[PDB]
Amino acid sequence: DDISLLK
Amino acid sequence: PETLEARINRATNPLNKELDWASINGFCEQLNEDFEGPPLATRLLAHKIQSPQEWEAIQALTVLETCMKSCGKRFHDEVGKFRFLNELIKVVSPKYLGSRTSEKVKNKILELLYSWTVGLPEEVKIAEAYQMLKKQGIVK
Repeated sequence: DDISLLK
Repeated sequence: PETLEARINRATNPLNKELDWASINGFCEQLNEDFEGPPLATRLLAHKIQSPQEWEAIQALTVLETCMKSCGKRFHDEVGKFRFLNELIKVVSPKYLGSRTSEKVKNKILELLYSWTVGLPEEVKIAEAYQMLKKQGIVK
């Protein structure tokens, strides 16, 4: 699992 | 031995007159042997890299650079997750910390990322993150 790419 | 925290506080200690390569090495070593190792190590560097104290950030970056150079496949996994890439982006992006961050620290991070898009194509998320900094114009 991993968070999404920051914006 | 000393825990990862103790190792990182010494490797990135603002009082070091010179790089504590000893303690540094010990860091890359210990983190790559504990199941909880990489994720922990990764979370600690993120905080260190964002310190307002430049010398503390510069050393942290050096540590990150170093551990990434060893055959530490586990370290590359953590560093490769956006869970860590976002923290580096907050440091170079104007939309977050980029403004109050020293030119020195930001340029180092950008170079670190590039070098990984080169010697670590296997890691797409890194290239992905790097690419975004390009569009935003961060990557001059």
